[PDB]
Amino acid sequence: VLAWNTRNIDATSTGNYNYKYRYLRHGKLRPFERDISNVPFSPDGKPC
Amino acid sequence: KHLREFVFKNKDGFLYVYKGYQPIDVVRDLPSGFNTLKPIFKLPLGINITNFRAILTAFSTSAAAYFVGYLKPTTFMLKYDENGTIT
Amino acid sequence: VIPFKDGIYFAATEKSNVVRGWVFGSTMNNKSQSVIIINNSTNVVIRA
Ligand SMILES: *[C@@H]1O[C@H](CO)[C@@H](O[C@@H]2O[C@H](CO)[C@@H](O[C@@H]3O[C@H](CO)[C@@H](O)[C@H](O)[C@@H]3O)[C@H](O)[C@H]2NC(C)=O)[C@H](O)[C@H]1NC(C)=O
Ligand SMILES: *[C@@H]1O[C@H](CO)[C@@H](O[C@@H]2O[C@H](CO)[C@@H](O[C@@H]3O[C@H](CO)[C@@H](O)[C@H](O)[C@@H]3O)[C@H](O)[C@H]2NC(C)=O)[C@H](O)[C@H]1NC(C)=O
Ligand SMILES: *[C@@H]1O[C@H](CO)[C@@H](O[C@@H]2O[C@H](CO)[C@@H](O[C@@H]3O[C@H](CO)[C@@H](O)[C@H](O)[C@@H]3O)[C@H](O)[C@H]2NC(C)=O)[C@H](O)[C@H]1NC(C)=O
Ligand SMILES: *[C@@H]1O[C@H](CO)[C@@H](O[C@@H]2O[C@H](CO)[C@@H](O[C@@H]3O[C@H](CO)[C@@H](O)[C@H](O)[C@@H]3O)[C@H](O)[C@H]2NC(C)=O)[C@H](O)[C@H]1NC(C)=O
Repeated sequence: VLAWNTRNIDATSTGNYNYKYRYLRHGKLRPFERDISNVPFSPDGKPC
Repeated sequence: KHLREFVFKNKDGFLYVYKGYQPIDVVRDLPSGFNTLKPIFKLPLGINITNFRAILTAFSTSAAAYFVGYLKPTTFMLKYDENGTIT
Repeated sequence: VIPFKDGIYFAATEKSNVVRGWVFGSTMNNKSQSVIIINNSTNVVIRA
């Protein structure tokens, strides 16, 4: 696992908001899973 | 004339595929016997599989058939012959 | 549509090569990634 700082590359003075993360899902992901779906989330599985 | 066999498993982001076949003379049933399949693919797809569909051929018209079963975490003993073939 | 249930066995009896391939996925539509595996009689082609 390798990582480095990119403050002078990716970050911007106005805020670089071109990167996203997931925080809501009906259960956790499996190892090495690319869940890249993007629909409205509902706390009890309903359409919204 | 021929029976084709495949095994599909989705594990650690990889789709595993095994293949094998034999000559047949059956019309409607599923021939009994013993045959060991070999690995052919290991695809780093990283995708979520819960369903699948078969892709058929259109004619304009003989009959054809296929079969689906399900796999389980089951313990097996395998008998290897002198040449390393499972019999 | 047939459930995958974390692993399947598939077989087919042929005299005219009717079954050519399979599609594997979740919701089985363009709202998510899925893989198409086909024997197109000249090449075996796999795409996700
Ligand atoms: C692959 O994507 C499919 C998208 O449909 C996921 O299927 C859904 O998985 C959940 C979790 O097992 C299934 O059960 C649901 O659990 C929530 C938990 O609170 C519950 O509220 C729901 O009522 C339901 O029980 C859900 O039924 C299932 N949907 C379908 C159509 O089968 C699938 O889990 C994804 N695979 C992986 C490995 O994440
Ligand atoms: C696994 O090993 C056994 C060892 O006995 C193999 O059985 C024998 O394999 C040979 C080679 O095909 C068979 O044919 C023989 O070829 C020689 C070549 O000069 C010939 O002189 C003999 O008269 C005979 O034709 C032999 O019949 C066969 N023995 C028996 C009892 O079947 C076996 O084939 C090996 N398995 C594989 C998949 O190679
Ligand atoms: C997956 O592919 C299907 C193909 O049918 C997509 O469904 C179609 O989506 C369009 C919107 O992009 C729907 O509206 C259409 O808009 C055009 C714009 O000029 C209009 O000319 C059409 O008459 C229609 O209004 C279209 O009705 C819809 N088709 C169906 C059967 O629902 C679907 O959105 C695709 N999914 C993804 C994730 O791209
Ligand atoms: C069955 O699968 C084969 C293999 O993909 C298909 O034939 C292939 O078709 C492509 C384009 O139609 C042929 O040209 C290729 O284009 C790409 C574009 O970037 C290029 O990078 C390749 O170097 C090549 O130029 C390709 O040569 C051709 N291959 C063969 C063996 O025919 C075939 O069309 C498929 N059959 C059907 C009904 O789709």
